[PDB]
Amino acid sequence: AMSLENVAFNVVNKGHFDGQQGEVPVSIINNTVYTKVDGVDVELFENKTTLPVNVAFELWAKRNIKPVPEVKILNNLGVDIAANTVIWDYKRDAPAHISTIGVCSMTDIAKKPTETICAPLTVFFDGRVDGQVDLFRNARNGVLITEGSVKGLQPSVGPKQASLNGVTLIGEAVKTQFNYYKKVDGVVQQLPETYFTQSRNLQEFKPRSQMEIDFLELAMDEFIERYKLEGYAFEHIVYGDFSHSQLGGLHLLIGLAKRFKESPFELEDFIPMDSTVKNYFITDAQTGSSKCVCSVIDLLLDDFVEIIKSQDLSVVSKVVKVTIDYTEISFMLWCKDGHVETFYPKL
Amino acid sequence: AMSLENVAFNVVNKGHFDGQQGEVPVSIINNTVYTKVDGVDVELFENKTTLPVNVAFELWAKRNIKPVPEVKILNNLGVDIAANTVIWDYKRDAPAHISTIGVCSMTDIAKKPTETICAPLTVFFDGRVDGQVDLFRNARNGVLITEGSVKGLQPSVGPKQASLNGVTLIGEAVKTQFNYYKKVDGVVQQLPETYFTQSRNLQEFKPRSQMEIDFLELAMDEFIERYKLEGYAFEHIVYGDFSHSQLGGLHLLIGLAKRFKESPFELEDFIPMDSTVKNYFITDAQTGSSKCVCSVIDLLLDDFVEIIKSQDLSVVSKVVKVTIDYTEISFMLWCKDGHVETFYPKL
Amino acid sequence: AMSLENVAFNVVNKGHFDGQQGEVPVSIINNTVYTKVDGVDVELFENKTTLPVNVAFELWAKRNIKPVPEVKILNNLGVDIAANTVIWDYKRDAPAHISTIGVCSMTDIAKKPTETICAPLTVFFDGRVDGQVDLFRNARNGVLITEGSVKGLQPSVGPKQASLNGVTLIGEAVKTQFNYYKKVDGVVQQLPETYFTQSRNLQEFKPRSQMEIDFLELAMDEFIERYKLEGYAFEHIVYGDFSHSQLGGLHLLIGLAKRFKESPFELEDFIPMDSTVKNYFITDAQTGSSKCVCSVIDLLLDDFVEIIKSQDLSVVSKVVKVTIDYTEISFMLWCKDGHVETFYPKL
Amino acid sequence: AMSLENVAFNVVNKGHFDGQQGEVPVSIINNTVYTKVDGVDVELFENKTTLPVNVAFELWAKRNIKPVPEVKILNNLGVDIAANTVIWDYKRDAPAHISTIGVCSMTDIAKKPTETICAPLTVFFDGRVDGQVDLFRNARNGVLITEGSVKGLQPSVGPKQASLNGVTLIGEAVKTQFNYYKKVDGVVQQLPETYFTQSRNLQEFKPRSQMEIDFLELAMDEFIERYKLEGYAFEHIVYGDFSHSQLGGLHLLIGLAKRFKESPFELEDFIPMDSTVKNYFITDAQTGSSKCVCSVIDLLLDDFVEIIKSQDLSVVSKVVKVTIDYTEISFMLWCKDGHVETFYPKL
Amino acid sequence: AMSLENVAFNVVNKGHFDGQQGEVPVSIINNTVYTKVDGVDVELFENKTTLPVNVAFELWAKRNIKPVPEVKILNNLGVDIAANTVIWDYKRDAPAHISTIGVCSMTDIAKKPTETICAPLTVFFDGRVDGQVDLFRNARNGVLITEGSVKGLQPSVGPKQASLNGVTLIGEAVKTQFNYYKKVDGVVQQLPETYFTQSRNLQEFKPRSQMEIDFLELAMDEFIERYKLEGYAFEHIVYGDFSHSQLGGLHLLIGLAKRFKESPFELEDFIPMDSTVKNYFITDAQTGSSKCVCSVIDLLLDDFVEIIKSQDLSVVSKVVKVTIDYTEISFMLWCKDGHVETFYPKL
Repeated sequence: AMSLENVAFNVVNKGHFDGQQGEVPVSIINNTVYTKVDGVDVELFENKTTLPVNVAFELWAKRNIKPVPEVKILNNLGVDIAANTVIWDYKRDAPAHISTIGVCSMTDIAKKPTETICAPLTVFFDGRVDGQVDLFRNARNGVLITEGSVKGLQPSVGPKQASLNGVTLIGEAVKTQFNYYKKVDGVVQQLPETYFTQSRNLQEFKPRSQMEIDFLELAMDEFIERYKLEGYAFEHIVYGDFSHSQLGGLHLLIGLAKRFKESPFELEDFIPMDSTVKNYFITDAQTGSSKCVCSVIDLLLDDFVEIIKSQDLSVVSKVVKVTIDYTEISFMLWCKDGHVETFYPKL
Repeated sequence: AMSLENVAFNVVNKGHFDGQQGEVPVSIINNTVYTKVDGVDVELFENKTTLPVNVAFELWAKRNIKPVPEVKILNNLGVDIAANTVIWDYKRDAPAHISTIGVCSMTDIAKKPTETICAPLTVFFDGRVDGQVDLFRNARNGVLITEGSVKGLQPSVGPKQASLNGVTLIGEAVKTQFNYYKKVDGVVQQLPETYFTQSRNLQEFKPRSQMEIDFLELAMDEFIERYKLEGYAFEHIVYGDFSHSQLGGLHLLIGLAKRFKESPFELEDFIPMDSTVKNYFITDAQTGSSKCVCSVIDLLLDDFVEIIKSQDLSVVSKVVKVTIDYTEISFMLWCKDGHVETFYPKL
Repeated sequence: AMSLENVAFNVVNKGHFDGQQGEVPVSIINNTVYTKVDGVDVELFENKTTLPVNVAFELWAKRNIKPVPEVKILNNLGVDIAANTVIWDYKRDAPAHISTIGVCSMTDIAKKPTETICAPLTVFFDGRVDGQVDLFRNARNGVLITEGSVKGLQPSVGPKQASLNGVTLIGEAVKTQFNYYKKVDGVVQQLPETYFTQSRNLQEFKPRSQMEIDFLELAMDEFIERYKLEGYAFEHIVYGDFSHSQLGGLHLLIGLAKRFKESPFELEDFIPMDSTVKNYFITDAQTGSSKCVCSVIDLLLDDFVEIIKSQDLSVVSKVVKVTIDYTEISFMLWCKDGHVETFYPKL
Repeated sequence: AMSLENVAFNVVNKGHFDGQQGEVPVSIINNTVYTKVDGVDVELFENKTTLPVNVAFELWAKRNIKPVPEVKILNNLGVDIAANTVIWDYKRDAPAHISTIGVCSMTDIAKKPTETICAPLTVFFDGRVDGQVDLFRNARNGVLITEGSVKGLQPSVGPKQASLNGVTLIGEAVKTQFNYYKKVDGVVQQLPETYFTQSRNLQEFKPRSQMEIDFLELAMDEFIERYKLEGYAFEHIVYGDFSHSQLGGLHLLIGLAKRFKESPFELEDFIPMDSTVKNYFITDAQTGSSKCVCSVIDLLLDDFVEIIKSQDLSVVSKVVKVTIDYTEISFMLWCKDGHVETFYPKL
Repeated sequence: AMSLENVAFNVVNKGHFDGQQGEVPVSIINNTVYTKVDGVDVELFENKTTLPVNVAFELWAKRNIKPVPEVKILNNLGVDIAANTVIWDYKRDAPAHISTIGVCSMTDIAKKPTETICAPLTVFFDGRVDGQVDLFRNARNGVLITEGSVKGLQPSVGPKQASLNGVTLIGEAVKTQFNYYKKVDGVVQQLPETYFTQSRNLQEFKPRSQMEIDFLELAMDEFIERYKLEGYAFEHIVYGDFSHSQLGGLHLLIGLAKRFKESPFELEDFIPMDSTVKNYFITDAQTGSSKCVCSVIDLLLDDFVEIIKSQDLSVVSKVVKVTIDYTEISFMLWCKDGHVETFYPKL
């Protein structure tokens, strides 16, 4: 039987819900869950979601603590709901999906993914859990992830990294590379060929290729000449211009990291969530240059160089469609006199 | 096995906690408890107390639903806590006592009344529950109530009425008259002789003696002459004076009912709780006469007549101590030329 | 000197702030003020305003408890603020004015009415308080009320009733009729000749003239013939039409009381506030006839008859402006073939 | 056409209110504004102010995003309100002024600065906006800032730095130095000659002169001898004494940074707001030396040296008035035997 | 005398309550205390406790600002309440004890420690306050701390560090080493011989012995070969195993700091409170190794090697009881073939 006190007992004894028996005193005040330890109140959970505090507490205690795809990947694949698990969104401090299957009586729309209400929805299946591969095989719309290969389905190799308790990492002791499968209306889809965002963070940016190491260590002109990027506007697209009141270019995360190690500045993440492309209110503290909305994507610099070289520079103004993170991303390309003026992700 | 969902299931199915097994979905939002009935949220409880909402909900679901002494009686007896039950205060919309014994893990200071922490406290025992008379016999400080007589203890006959689910009544199908026993520091006390307030309500006042029937039906002068109350200031201290801006007298509830029948007015209960003496902000809508602090006691008119006749009229000013509801009530008496000027309960 | 605990002590001991010394323990949880009486929490005040809970509690404890003009009268006279007092609006359950003078440190814009910030504001002065008449004489914009006459100023006789602790009444033991004075930009104004709303309530409606007694007792036709109202659409304006799905007429409170005494119905006061003209969502429970916006004014039936008999009765459609409660009220008049079609207050 | 949904649309698409057309779904729960992005709720704004959540959200979305004077400068100049803009106070996380002009219908006291209610207030005008210089010329009380020079008024050169989106910076790509003008009762004032606070923070302290570089790098005695500050108590005033339980001196921010480089410590900003002089509860983690109220000012070390050399050493104890940030700052000076004992800003 | 406004005045002018006279305007909105400074609201306190906001604000303003034992020491010693002071728990952001003596009228159970209600409780006495040593001498259950020696009682030397305004430090300018005394039921106890935890922090870890310096600087194998720790499983117990999905060992804080220097990781403090043994949800960002519950204790490395060498290495499995911080800590010891398998604090 599911009880708030049992959930709190599991949290205080194991850090998350593990299906153990036991109760613990609980107080609920002002969107916060408290438990009494030695006659003194200790906070267990602060509700940051729009759900009721007890419902959110139960959903958070039942979050998946194995490595899972970043919620941006699930969004791009159209996942509506997860089967028998909770994907916690650590960017929003909330559950990734509004409804559940077989998790919480206050949010379940079904107990099993095989029920009728779930058929039109794209269900997330985890092949690491026994029986979920067969559930996906019988399901109408859904997305499957496995560590290895499943019989009779062609895998799509996903990102190297995954999310584990809200920290994104490429696994060494754990497998974070999954094979992705998708079915729409009963027919197994063939996922497109895509680039993947590196999901790196600005403050602890770490290079993942020799080219990124050079970009961080070298100066502008040396890097531009070493990789033959003379006609590709890297000094504006990637390095960023800080000479005018309006900030120029600066659409790759690695350029932001370069500037940050050079001189710190602050990003206003005015839509805090997980996306392939993020928009920031960027103020440069050294110069005062600023831009209200600056679209930033964190690609591997090698991949972005490949994309920028694979473009036709004869056009003046066009929209480039790049498949990144299993989704189509629109880039505006401006070329003049055989060289590009800007190349930024569209809004 | 104690759980919020189980408490809510008991409330939904039986109206109060009965110790049945089962669970229902619960939502807690803004000091309110909701449950899902056929996909929509139905409010079960609104926390009016200073306790956390879930704690207050559990305490309210476990209130005693048998006839119990009014909380004013328990207060006058010095009851600190009830043994293995919750006395709900329906005037404050809150539990009558701040701690419990063997009721709620968030508010219990002990599981049994025999614990050491309970020894200095005056515990309330209910002789209608098996084993409580022996618990009282072994207890150090406590108050016992029984339907009948217990061997070796002299009863104190209590009020005729009791409280049942928040409505005060003199029982016909149920017994509402109790025998009261009290122990202080291990020695059985002798409760004093007292009058009891009638706990009547202004809006639905009903007479309970022939004299009260006469008081309601007759006019002033004929009632005064029929009971020889000529020298006892009844026309001021009972009927009320409405000729000046400051309201005069009007200290008996029956006088309030008399005035209310002919002309309704406004009572502001600025300290809403249960007391032998109540203080009201009274404004008379017919005349505009008003008084900020009008102390009101609801005695049987016969008892008040007995009290007023048993007074010494030779004094000019003195404080009269009357035992009402097992407590000492101070009355201010003003006598002039051998007749009463005022007789009102002190503050 | 001013403290929340002292305010609570005054409320507990006197029902309102009286400037007595003493403190009492206070708790503030969820827009509610609690005090501890015998180890138990008793609610003193629930904040229904948009102010902070402690500020609202202090303002409510310092409300005027003498008879005062109704809030609608002060609004029509342009009163912005009261001098050294709080006018509590019992319709809104909030202070009538947003700033104070010499009342609350969290709300005062000045300590005295004579300061410069108060000069452009219309201040309310109470001649029953010593010195306020001279303050008004020196003030630039203000409104003065007195019981009697002041030297050198021509009174405007106000309504018969006033408000005392939130109950409207014509005073007998206390004087509720005031003389009104108004100064604009330093020059004493001449208040217009006006009608006054009776401020009566629907459920407990009392006639104030023989004509209203006849209206309540007689049937329609006898009343119409007795007062020669044959060409004045009293069938529609006053009595109300309940034959169509859309409710007809019914713009006088006495008509609503007439309908209510025989068949109760539902009023939705969707703008709960004090005004000369009230708008209600009327649903007639007997017939189902309903109207979303039904403007209602509570005039004395004699005065409304006088108004309706002073109309031209020849033009087809016009707006007639009547001075009621010191303000101009627009009525739409429809006349056809020399008789009134409808006559309702404009929105 | 002002609307909460339109404000949220502007925030979602541009990070601030820009006047674009569009709507997004909005939820308001518990002083937080949420919008729905792809079926999940994303928090846009958390209300930290005393205003209603929607009002605060609208005011925050309409904050000035160009460089503006720091809030303390405006406070020292007596600015009551800004004309047609919102100055956001990022220290308090709230609007800098309580009323607006032509910004929000819930907080506006006027639509244009030329209205009568604004005349007694000191309005803030921004010369970078067309028409505001003329508005200031016509205004009775106001403060004007311009990038350049206005015809017929003598500028007062302001601080080098300004605030831009809540980060203080000396602008390179944008101009952050303003000319200040002030009118009182219609007459153009002559602003005093003042020092300016450097508005630096502890963690990222940077020198702004060769003397500060020496102070950060040199040892105590080396610096004292190099700049001949032998009789000026720098070892107590600036460096700070950490030998007793009560912390000694340490009234300049550069000294705090000097100590912080060696051993970090705790600053408790118990009045979090912007002011020329800040009071901190300082506990030194290395030694345990602490002081409850440590007044700190961030002057350029050169300017403070000039101030302390400009003093008269013969007096024993006097109050020194220094004009800093357009306001008078009282310093307490103690001298003994012709040398300074202590020199701290008064409380 | 005790007022919320006076408490706020003391906080504004002194940073804490000092018993100065004065009042300041206060607003209370949503568990936050605001004061008005120059017409704008500045937040003074945000309530993080389960108490009412004003009660918590008063308790926080009256916290002890002198060095005090860490609340874990008081908990292990059984302290129920402090005498005439408030111990603030900065881990919980709440008062360390639920009741007070002579502090706050809303939370006091007595005014003096000598009253009867306090007799069965273990009261905390501070010998640095005059009269408290005598109060402890007369008390029945209590704990005493003094800087020096008291006549006729054998001291127990406490930890080197204490807490000062929420920061733990070994005092140089102030004494943080206390002598501890304890009485149970009137008889002076003899405290056991104990180890003490170092209370150090992960991110700013500092070695406090030559052995810890070597542990931080050396490599694993070099350190093990020194100090002769070959048969004591330090590789697992102290350094931590990061090769499997489940994190191995890592039960000493110094090992956490060692790993953190080379590669930062995530600690989830799911029970945030002060304790001798802490449980963390640790996920290693470099490898992905993680463990839901990691018992961590911050002992001096010398003390820990002494404990582990003091063990009987012939048993296969047993529970070792170590007295740390005046409490018994159970360690599970696993040994095979005469060498340790693992040695972790029991959970």
